Amino acid sequence: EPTCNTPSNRACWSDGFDINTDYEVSTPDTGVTQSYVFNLTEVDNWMGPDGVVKEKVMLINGNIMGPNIVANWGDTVEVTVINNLVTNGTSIHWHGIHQKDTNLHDGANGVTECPIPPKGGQRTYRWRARQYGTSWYHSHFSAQYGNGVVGTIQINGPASLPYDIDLGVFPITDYYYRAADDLVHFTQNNAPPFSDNVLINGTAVNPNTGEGQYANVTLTPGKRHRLRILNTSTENHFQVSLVNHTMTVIAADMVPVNAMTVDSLFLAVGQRYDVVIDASRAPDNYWFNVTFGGQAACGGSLNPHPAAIFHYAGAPGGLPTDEGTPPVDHQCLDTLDVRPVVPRSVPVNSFVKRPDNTLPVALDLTGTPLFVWKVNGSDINVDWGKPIIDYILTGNTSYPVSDNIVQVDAVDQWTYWLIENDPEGPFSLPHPMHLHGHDFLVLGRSPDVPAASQQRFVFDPAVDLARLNGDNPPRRDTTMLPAGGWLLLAFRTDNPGAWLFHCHIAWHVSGGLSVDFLERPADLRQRISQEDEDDFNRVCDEWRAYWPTNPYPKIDSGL
Amino acid sequence: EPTCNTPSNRACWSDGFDINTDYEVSTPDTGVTQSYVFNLTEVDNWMGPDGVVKEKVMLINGNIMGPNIVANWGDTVEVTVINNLVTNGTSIHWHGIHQKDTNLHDGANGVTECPIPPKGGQRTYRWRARQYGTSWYHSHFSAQYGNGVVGTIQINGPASLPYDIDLGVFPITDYYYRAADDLVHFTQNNAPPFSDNVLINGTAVNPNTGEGQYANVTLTPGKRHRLRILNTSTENHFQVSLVNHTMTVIAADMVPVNAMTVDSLFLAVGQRYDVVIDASRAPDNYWFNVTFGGQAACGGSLNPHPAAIFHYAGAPGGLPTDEGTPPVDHQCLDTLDVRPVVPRSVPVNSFVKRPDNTLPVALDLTGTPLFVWKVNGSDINVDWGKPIIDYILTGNTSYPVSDNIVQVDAVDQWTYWLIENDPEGPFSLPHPMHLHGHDFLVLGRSPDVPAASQQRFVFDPAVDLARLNGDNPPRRDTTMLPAGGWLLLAFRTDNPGAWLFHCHIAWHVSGGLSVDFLERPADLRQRISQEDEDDFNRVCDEWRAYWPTNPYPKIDSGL
Ligand SMILES: *[C@@H]1O[C@H](CO)[C@@H](O[C@@H]2O[C@H](CO)[C@@H](O[C@@H]3O[C@H](CO[C@H]4O[C@H](CO)[C@@H](O)[C@H](O)[C@@H]4O)[C@@H](O)[C@H](O)[C@@H]3O)[C@H](O)[C@H]2NC(C)=O)[C@H](O)[C@H]1NC(C)=O
Ligand SMILES: *[C@@H]1O[C@H](CO)[C@@H](O[C@@H]2O[C@H](CO)[C@@H](O[C@@H]3O[C@H](CO[C@H]4O[C@H](CO)[C@@H](O)[C@H](O)[C@@H]4O)[C@@H](O)[C@H](O)[C@@H]3O)[C@H](O)[C@H]2NC(C)=O)[C@H](O)[C@H]1NC(C)=O
Ligand SMILES: *[C@@H]1O[C@H](CO)[C@@H](O[C@@H]2O[C@H](CO)[C@@H](O[C@@H]3O[C@H](CO)[C@@H](O)[C@H](O)[C@@H]3O)[C@H](O)[C@H]2NC(C)=O)[C@H](O)[C@H]1NC(C)=O
Ligand SMILES: *[C@@H]1O[C@H](CO)[C@@H](O[C@@H]2O[C@H](CO)[C@@H](O[C@@H]3O[C@H](CO)[C@@H](O)[C@H](O)[C@@H]3O)[C@H](O)[C@H]2NC(C)=O)[C@H](O)[C@H]1NC(C)=O
Ligand SMILES: *[C@@H]1O[C@H](CO)[C@@H](O[C@@H]2O[C@H](CO)[C@@H](O)[C@H](O)[C@H]2NC(C)=O)[C@H](O)[C@H]1NC(C)=O
Ligand SMILES: *[C@@H]1O[C@H](CO)[C@@H](O[C@@H]2O[C@H](CO)[C@@H](O)[C@H](O)[C@H]2NC(C)=O)[C@H](O)[C@H]1NC(C)=O
Ligand SMILES: *[C@@H]1O[C@H](CO)[C@@H](O[C@@H]2O[C@H](CO)[C@@H](O)[C@H](O)[C@H]2NC(C)=O)[C@H](O)[C@H]1NC(C)=O
Ligand SMILES: *[C@@H]1O[C@H](CO)[C@@H](O[C@@H]2O[C@H](CO)[C@@H](O)[C@H](O)[C@H]2NC(C)=O)[C@H](O)[C@H]1NC(C)=O
Ligand SMILES: *[C@@H]1O[C@H](CO)[C@@H](O[C@@H]2O[C@H](CO)[C@@H](O)[C@H](O)[C@H]2NC(C)=O)[C@H](O)[C@H]1NC(C)=O
Ligand SMILES: COc1cc(Oc2c(OC)cccc2OC)cc(OC)c1O
Ligand SMILES: *[C@@H]1O[C@H](CO)[C@@H](O)[C@H](O)[C@H]1NC(C)=O
Ligand SMILES: *[C@@H]1O[C@H](CO)[C@@H](O)[C@H](O)[C@H]1NC(C)=O
Ligand SMILES: *[C@@H]1O[C@H](CO)[C@@H](O)[C@H](O)[C@H]1NC(C)=O
Ligand SMILES: *[C@@H]1O[C@H](CO)[C@@H](O)[C@H](O)[C@H]1NC(C)=O
Ligand SMILES: *[C@@H]1O[C@H](CO)[C@@H](O)[C@H](O)[C@H]1NC(C)=O
Ligand SMILES: [Cl-]
Ligand SMILES: [Cl-]
Ligand SMILES: [Cu+2]
Ligand SMILES: [Cu+2]
Ligand SMILES: [Cu+2]
Ligand SMILES: [Cu+2]
Ligand SMILES: [Cu+2]
Ligand SMILES: [Cu+2]
Ligand SMILES: [Cu+2]
Ligand SMILES: [Cu+2]
Repeated sequence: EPTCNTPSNRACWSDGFDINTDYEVSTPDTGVTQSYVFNLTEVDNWMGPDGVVKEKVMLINGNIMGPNIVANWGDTVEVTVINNLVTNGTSIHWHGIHQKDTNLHDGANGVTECPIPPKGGQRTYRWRARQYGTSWYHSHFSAQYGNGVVGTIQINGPASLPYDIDLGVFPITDYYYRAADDLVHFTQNNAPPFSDNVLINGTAVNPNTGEGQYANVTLTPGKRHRLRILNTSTENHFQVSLVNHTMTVIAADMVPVNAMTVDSLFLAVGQRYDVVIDASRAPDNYWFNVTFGGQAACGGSLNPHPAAIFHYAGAPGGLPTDEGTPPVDHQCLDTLDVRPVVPRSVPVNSFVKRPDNTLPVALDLTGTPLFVWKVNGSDINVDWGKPIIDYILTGNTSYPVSDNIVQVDAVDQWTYWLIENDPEGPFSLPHPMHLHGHDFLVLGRSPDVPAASQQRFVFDPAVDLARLNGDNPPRRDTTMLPAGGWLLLAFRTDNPGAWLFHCHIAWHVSGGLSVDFLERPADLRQRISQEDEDDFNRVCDEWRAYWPTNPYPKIDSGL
Repeated sequence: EPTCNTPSNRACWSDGFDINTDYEVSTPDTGVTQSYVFNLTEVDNWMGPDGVVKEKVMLINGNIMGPNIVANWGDTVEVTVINNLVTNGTSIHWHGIHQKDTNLHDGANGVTECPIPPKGGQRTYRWRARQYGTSWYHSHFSAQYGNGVVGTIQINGPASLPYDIDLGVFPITDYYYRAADDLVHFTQNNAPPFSDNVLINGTAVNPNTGEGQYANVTLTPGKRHRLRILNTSTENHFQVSLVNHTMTVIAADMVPVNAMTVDSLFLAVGQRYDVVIDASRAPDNYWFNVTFGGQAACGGSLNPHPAAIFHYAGAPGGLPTDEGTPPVDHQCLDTLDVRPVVPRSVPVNSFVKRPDNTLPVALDLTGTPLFVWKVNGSDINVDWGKPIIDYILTGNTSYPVSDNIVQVDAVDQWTYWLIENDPEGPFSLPHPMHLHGHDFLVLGRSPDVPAASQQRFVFDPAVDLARLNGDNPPRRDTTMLPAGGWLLLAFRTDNPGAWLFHCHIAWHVSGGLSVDFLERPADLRQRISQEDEDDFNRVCDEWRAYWPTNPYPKIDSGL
């Protein structure tokens, strides 16, 4: 609970807690639990928000998105998930929530848990809100979240700028009429489709029929509004802009940053930005536009102009009349100009590329199916019925090759990872890389070039060491791996657990694009509570009893 | 020679010859020959127009482009080509010149001739200018034209609008620092690169160093100017526009059309447009912008804003100050709104899709090299030392499978061709299809959609017959096959000969994307003069003697 967070002083929170507190090591002790129940159901012939009926969706509590989780910094969040799907298992991952010493609540099926079985299986997740800001949750059972198993998280806390009104969450997502499993199958042998539409806060107009509605955000004239923008897509990467208005970024993913004013923002799959918008213009209706850059390298939609309306209270109704100017093309790249409020510094002039710190991403066309993604020579394929944690609990170190284990034994040390984007392959695509259990530092990437140009870069220390930044670089949970290039990341090994690190494009992680960082496995075993172990075993027993009865095969990585 | 062609009456030409004359069957007898000599040399470490030195170019008469060929309607054009290259053969194709009953002058090596050998080989081409308008010529010896063996053709004649000043030719081309053979090799196993620059009428500024010059066109205030725009690229497809001005199309390729005013034009590789521009704006300097659409599906450049300067005579010098607005995205499609002055009419209701009128294009990834393009199951591969004409002249009908012969015996009849763009492949690209020996009618294509959307269409008579147009449809020599879709063309068998029909993206035809229409072969043999036969055999004898001594292999289709 806050005691001194006001519109003119958003920096403050409570005694000993403010915007400069190192939230990674210090958390308010509130004693409060916010609980939720997620009832997952399978709905056929569901009428979506743009008027088109979908074959099948999988919904939490009967809505397009699950409950908007809301709590205060230091609260505990507890969610009982009840799987009433017909065939699919499920596992809810809390994206952006680092699960400090709570790895078994990460929701990574095949890694930290077996899936919750259908026809009534249940599991209760319980995690501490040790970071404030805007995050989201979604199923990690193959590409199930593309069917509807997705929602938002708002953990309240201090901010790096004053503002008057918190508009709350604003999820933006691609929308397909085909079901997720259909699309996984299709993308195994075909380039992925454009989205049929892009929903903004749950709604959109159909570009063909005009059915549906624009999201409509009412701004209070003269007021400063915090808007929490998310990209909850399966594939599309968005540029966003508001006609005649700037946006001032105050957080990236769940990391507060120094205020940064911009005309447009790029959001990768899984990324979030908290912005402050001043309703300082003439009262009127203004378009909030979703647009695509990078010449389709990171998505497109069959709706040519997905948009929301921002309406000044007391202005006339109807639609905006100013179409605006197109934003700069972001070329499928997130900005590296954001600077966290609470700083980190690491050396970069000692980095040496080696097999054991390099992660070569490659598209392998030689097998079946056609599109298989490999990291360091292997496409990930996890065992839903024998998760990595089962090996840990049984003291078995014979991890299958397909689990793509990268064991990291270093204790609370900075570790450096060079990710290489198929620089020798026939073609390369941008990939939104996402790390569980940690924020990483973005130390640098290959030079910014047009995303579709097929220019390639291999890390060359004689030119590239000088291009790295270890002095409070961007810190977050998702960032772009440039088409044909490389990305250098660091994270500190402060959190024993098995942590996925994967491209967040659904089709690609389905197709194998992940590794699993096994961080300090010796320490992990000691820190698993009897309750967590017992419940892990309970759910695994039920899943293993269920699986033989499933009418459908597993067709992908499981992730 | 014209006798009544004036600025106020461009429709007139001479007695019995005007804009309405069927130029496909009636030609002025002028008795004039315009002759040229093309001396091809190989130049290492050549300074190009943007300040960058290229490893190797292949030039006609020591210049970036060969002679502008200029003649009148009904003149004869004669060109002696002398091949002073070190290793390569050569063969000059006159793109847009239909070569009516002069098939052996078409310059298609492996089809209508053997290549002219290096170290001083020579051959004289002679053709009747039976069409007026703007065309171009280029080597057809693999992708050699990408090294510099390229130039323009202007055959004067009447026009569909009055105008004051003929500004002449304005070729626009992609420009690569890498030589053509290196790019063929690269594109056999890799997606093609963006161009390093785009030259406009021979020049460009370097996007990195600022070296070079903008093309500078001086407009006479209040005057109507004809500008002859061409795309002489190896791969890039261009959108063009002039800030604050419209352009009125008066011809498409070599076909005069009813005046059509537009804000921007899409030019496929090998396409031409004659436009009339009125200098009716405020006297100033205006940008002529080259832009890319279709989400990089039909090319891009590492120069983000290639442009030329249009200067009003009497205005200040220096650079334009208005950046203007981006044109409509043409989505890699030429317009089907053009309507030829001299009409043609064919039935479309009666078309039935059959194997013998369908040309399925496919990318085959299963062989060596990776990218091989096949039409109706076969990647074309010509024999430079045994051209199709050699088979004709020796009465040999055992054409190799790889010559992709489509024999068309119909005498002077309309023939209908459905080209299908790999609708069941994993990934499809737009292709600029070009026919030798004829203009074709563009009867229809699959629905216009975003080029990178990967939406696929298979011809369906129940919906598509109604979407065809046989009432004076666009008529020209090059048009776009839509990504993932289909294109229906028609041509009349009025010209016996062996005629290539191929994608004009150099990398694609090199990789096999062509067929060879063998039109009325019996009539063809009857029509070959003893002079044409003796000279064909002469060059073949020389080429065949040369080839065993060549130090390099043939690594592609030969075309
Ligand atoms: C999780 O639950 C999902 C929802 O029930 C399961 O997805 C189903 O999985 C099966 C088996 O993989 C699919 O069946 C195959 O579908 C293809 C394509 O059929 C569809 O599309 C074509 C072409 O447009 C159309 O003609 C059909 O009407 C379908 O709409 C067929 O060709 C195959 O023969 C086969 O039937 C289902 O399509 C798929 N359903 C959906 C809605 O995604 C999934 O398997 C479950 N996962 C697990 C691990 O239990
Ligand atoms: C027509 O004349 C052309 C001009 O001489 C001939 O083109 C040459 O063809 C040869 C044989 O294929 C090429 O040699 C190959 O080059 C590749 C790639 O080398 C590249 O990379 C190195 C550095 O890594 C660089 O030094 C080069 O410049 C290239 O960029 C090699 O991997 C092969 O082993 C082989 O050497 C020539 O590169 C190519 N030259 C040019 C300028 O294009 C062509 O073969 C002639 N055609 C015929 C049929 O006679
Ligand atoms: C922001 O989003 C808005 C709303 O989607 C966009 O407005 C739309 O702009 C397009 C393109 O200019 C308009 O379509 C055009 O309609 C006219 C008919 O008047 C027609 O000439 C064209 O063929 C074209 O289809 C569309 O009317 C308009 N939508 C609405 C509801 O006003 C706007 O372009 C977006 N701005 C940016 C910078 O992305
Ligand atoms: C038509 O072609 C011209 C000439 O290439 C284009 O003008 C160029 O426009 C770009 C984009 O606005 C300018 O680049 C920008 O410059 C500013 C200021 O230096 C810089 O802050 C940006 O980072 C960016 O580099 C460029 O100055 C300008 N070129 C010149 C010589 O004036 C124009 O955009 C084209 N128009 C269309 C519709 O394509
Ligand atoms: C996003 O859409 C939701 C719809 O759920 C909006 O939340 C509703 O807002 C209206 C008006 O303020 C209230 O009557 C409802 O009680 C709200 N519903 C819920 C479930 O919270 C929300 O305002 C939208 N966000 C923005 C920024 O416009
Ligand atoms: C967006 O929402 C607002 C409600 O906040 C609507 O604004 C009202 O519009 C009506 C007329 O349409 C006016 O009578 C009211 O006075 C407006 N209220 C406020 C608070 O300003 C607006 O119409 C909505 N826009 C759309 C497209 O539905
Ligand atoms: C990627 O795979 C290679 C194997 O090809 C790994 O390289 C080995 O790493 C181990 C452990 O550090 C060393 O003991 C060996 O010397 C390496 N073998 C070779 C052939 O170099 C590499 O560690 C893997 N990288 C990651 C990050 O997982
Ligand atoms: C484009 O060409 C025109 C015509 O040569 C140049 O126009 C001259 O500009 C100078 C000033 O630089 C004047 O003194 C002349 O009187 C102009 N001539 C005419 C006929 O208008 C122009 O400078 C060139 N532009 C560029 C960018 O070099
Ligand atoms: C494409 O290839 C197919 C297969 O070789 C050709 O189809 C044959 O055409 C002949 C002549 O009409 C028929 O007698 C055969 O029945 C066809 N065979 C099959 C398997 O259908 C077809 O003609 C080729 N098309 C073109 C345009 O060259
Ligand atoms: C791996 O699957 C894909 C294939 C694509 O198609 C190709 C392409 O198009 C951009 C260019 C070159 C090769 C491609 O693969 C067949 C494009 C994709 O991007 C959305 C893509 O994800
Ligand atoms: C889940 O929701 C369905 C549909 O509303 C309902 O019938 C069922 O009882 C719910 N089950 C649980 C455990 O909440
Ligand atoms: C250890 O795990 C491997 C791989 O799953 C398995 O085959 C083996 O039997 C396990 N051993 C024990 C003792 O559990
Ligand atoms: C061709 O040009 C070269 C270089 O200019 C010259 O030396 C040579 O003599 C010319 N050959 C002929 C036959 O024109
Ligand atoms: C093109 O360049 C040529 C030669 O450099 C020049 O004579 C001609 O005027 C230019 N054409 C135009 C339209 O500017
Ligand atoms: C046709 O040409 C091939 C290749 O040169 C030859 O082997 C064959 O004998 C020729 N047949 C006839 C009928 O001349
Ligand atoms: Cl996470
Ligand atoms: Cl031609
Ligand atoms: Cu996620
Ligand atoms: Cu996550
Ligand atoms: Cu990816
Ligand atoms: Cu994940
Ligand atoms: Cu050509
Ligand atoms: Cu041609
Ligand atoms: Cu092509
Ligand atoms: Cu050709």
